[PDB]
Amino acid sequence: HNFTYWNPTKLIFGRGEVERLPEELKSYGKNVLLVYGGGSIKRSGLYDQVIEQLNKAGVTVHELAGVEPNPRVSTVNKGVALCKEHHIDFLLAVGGGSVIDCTKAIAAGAKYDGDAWDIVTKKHQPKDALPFGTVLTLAATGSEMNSGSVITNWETKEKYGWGSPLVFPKFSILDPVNTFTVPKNHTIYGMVDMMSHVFEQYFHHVSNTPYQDRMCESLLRTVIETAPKLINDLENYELRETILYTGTIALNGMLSMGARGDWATHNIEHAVSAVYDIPHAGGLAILFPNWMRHTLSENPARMKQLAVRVFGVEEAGKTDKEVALEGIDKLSAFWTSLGAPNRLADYDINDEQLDTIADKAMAQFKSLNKEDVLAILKASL
Amino acid sequence: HNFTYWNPTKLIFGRGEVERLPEELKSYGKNVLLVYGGGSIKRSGLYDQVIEQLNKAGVTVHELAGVEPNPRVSTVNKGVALCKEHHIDFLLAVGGGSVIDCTKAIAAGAKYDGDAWDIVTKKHQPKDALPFGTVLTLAATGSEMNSGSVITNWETKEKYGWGSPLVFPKFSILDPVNTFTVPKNHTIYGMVDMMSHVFEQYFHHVSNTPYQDRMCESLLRTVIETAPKLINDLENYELRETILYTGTIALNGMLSMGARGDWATHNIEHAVSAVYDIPHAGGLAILFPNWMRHTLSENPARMKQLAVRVFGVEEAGKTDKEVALEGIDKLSAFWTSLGAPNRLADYDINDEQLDTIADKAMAQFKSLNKEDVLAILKASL
Ligand SMILES: NC(=O)c1ccc[n+]([C@@H]2O[C@H](COP(=O)([O-])OP(=O)(O)OC[C@H]3O[C@@H](n4cnc5c(N)ncnc54)[C@H](OP(=O)(O)O)[C@@H]3O)[C@@H](O)[C@H]2O)c1
Ligand SMILES: NC(=O)c1ccc[n+]([C@@H]2O[C@H](COP(=O)([O-])OP(=O)(O)OC[C@H]3O[C@@H](n4cnc5c(N)ncnc54)[C@H](OP(=O)(O)O)[C@@H]3O)[C@@H](O)[C@H]2O)c1
Repeated sequence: HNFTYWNPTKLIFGRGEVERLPEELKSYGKNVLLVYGGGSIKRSGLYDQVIEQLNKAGVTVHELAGVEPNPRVSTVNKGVALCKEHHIDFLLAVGGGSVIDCTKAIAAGAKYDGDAWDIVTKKHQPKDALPFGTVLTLAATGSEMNSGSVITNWETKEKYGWGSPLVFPKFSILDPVNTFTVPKNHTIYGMVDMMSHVFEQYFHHVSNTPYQDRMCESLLRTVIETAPKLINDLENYELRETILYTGTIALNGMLSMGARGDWATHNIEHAVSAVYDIPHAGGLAILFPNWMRHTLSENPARMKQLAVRVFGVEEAGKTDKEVALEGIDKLSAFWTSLGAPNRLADYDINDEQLDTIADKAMAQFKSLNKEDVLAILKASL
Repeated sequence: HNFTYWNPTKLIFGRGEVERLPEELKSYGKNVLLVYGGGSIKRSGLYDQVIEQLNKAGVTVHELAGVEPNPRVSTVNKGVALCKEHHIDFLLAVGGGSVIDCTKAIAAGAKYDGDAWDIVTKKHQPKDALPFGTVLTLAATGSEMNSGSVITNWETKEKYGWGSPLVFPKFSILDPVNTFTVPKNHTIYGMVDMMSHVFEQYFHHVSNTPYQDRMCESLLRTVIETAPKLINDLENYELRETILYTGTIALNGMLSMGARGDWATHNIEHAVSAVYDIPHAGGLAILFPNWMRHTLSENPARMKQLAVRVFGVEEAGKTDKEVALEGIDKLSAFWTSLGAPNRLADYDINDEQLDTIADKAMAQFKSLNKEDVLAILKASL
């Protein structure tokens, strides 16, 4: 997927664009399942606005409320039952990546006569899915315009990504105002996640053009410049707009399907979230820099390039490796300066379960084995 | 369409990616109409490669050869008759924007019991279309990933753009090698056209984010830096790759659907091509800068921004209007430095038919009337 660029979701970006819902729903069925999280959309007033638009569209509404961060497969199965109960034609996901990922799993589960966990574990390949669209309230995992979904089995302590072109969103409404009330920590997590997709793309071997590299470096620089201002001024339209734009539309100009499918490359983060339920991007901030150090290429050209072009590392009097490692230091220091965690200790995680986590994570050049995962976990304590 | 970002075509980018045709054709029917132009694809060897892949796909091939630059509706109607005769399931356009635009009109015409010119003139809105894909051989009109098509009626001397979401290409294969033999003049025209889509986006009112502006400015600067090198080294892979990337994938990060639909904003170029059959982007090089001068906003902030940030105009001691107009001067001077035409005289066009051309062009704030069109034409003689 590294040479494939495919983003078929219709994006509508701007203030008040929830009012485009009736037009976008016109071609779909009238029985709509509205899927959302723990209540933030009611506190912001977005819920009432969505209901108002759904009434204007003449649709019959039922709801699945309470999707959890790191969405549970029990919640997926509950949504599937609601789809059968209410003869749902179309789903509307209003929330963040957990809500959208959950809606994708419901949309596919609705066409499968079995436990939705079979889709997550790739036991059943989806052959059909209900259509759905999104109203994004957190910038920005990419789920609002990609084909992947990451679901937790809390009973077995497993968290796995799966995907299907049948669960690309039909449309996604992207309004910076709808991200105003994302609290500080999840605003940080959203930006850590955005940046991580760009790193994943950049680290591909011999599949980036030089201009694509410039696009990625500029994106990273703009997130880095904007993030400290946003975290101290969370209801600022232009700051929220910058992060929403750079985390959504802009990335269609540089991210391959492989980078948008990078939910297949974070086994360690998944295993830690599977056991302790920490936010995915909190795991990224703790673990990804130590993964970069553990796997830094013996030709550190690509990370050297990022260190110099994004993190302003002065290479005079340094080896290329010193420059590359300094870039990783500056990345982690930047995330920490926003308030991101940088040790498992920050989430009250000690070394008690590192062996079990490594086993769960293990369930080309530089690929990891169990000792690699254990070493990265220990370095992150 | 200025707040909508929608590019559903699957893009496959890189050397040799014509070999992905069988995988992509798996999902479509086996009766394929292969559509191409005047023979450049046979001289380059691409024709034989495509035939080999179609055989590998088990496809039954029929051909429509000889699509002309500024494709004629007679060619469209001929393709429609072939679709009915041979029970065509899928079309494969191998060529440039004229071939792809023609294929779109055939794909929609194949579901319409009437003259395909009714679709071009918007008398008939397509309600269905055959699916199709492309192999792009000229960088890059955007037809390979947008929903529009510009067709000439050579009998009536008319050229009109039309569009429909039903004629987005399913997939497009983008290999820089397939553009190596584009001659110098059409290499120039492709880059003039690329740049003009970016200008169209940039000129939208209050619908660009600041980061989007930076993306557009950077794209323009890179084409400007790359174009003179490419025109003197046409079979250079990295130079062809830069122009193909900036003219295709990169633009999905900054162009709204309205900018990708800017075939509705070039009435004057269309009328001149309708009468004299000149290349569309030759018309752009001659007419677009004079349209910019004729319509320069009385708040020249946006064009001043382009003048300073893209064309490096030093604003010290100058008015904002002087700077904006100098930017337009620098744009036209740049296109001319590549070899693009800058006067209607360059195509042996005098003033004899300007009134007829203005009538053909006339068939919101700053919209043009006939006197406006005549003034721009006279300024361009
Ligand atoms: N499919 C992919 O490719 C992909 C990529 C990256 C990450 N992911 C996954 O996405 C999930 C993380 O998604 P996420 O970072 O967007 O966060 P999230 O888990 O969807 O939500 C995190 C928190 O943000 C709150 N929230 C969201 N929008 C809010 C708003 N406008 N105002 C106030 N609070 C708001 C939510 O509260 P409420 O519940 O009350 O609304 C929730 O508690 C992870 O499970 C990750 O594995 C998937
Ligand atoms: N749909 C839209 O939104 C949109 C946007 C912009 C422009 N347009 C339209 O696109 C058309 C212009 O398209 P275009 O600029 O791509 O050019 P084109 O009209 O498709 O082709 C121009 C010339 O380039 C030759 N050619 C193409 N690829 C070649 C290659 N690899 N090697 C050698 N020769 C090659 C062609 O020769 P052969 O015929 O022998 O192959 C032809 O003579 C216009 O009619 C314009 O109105 C549409």
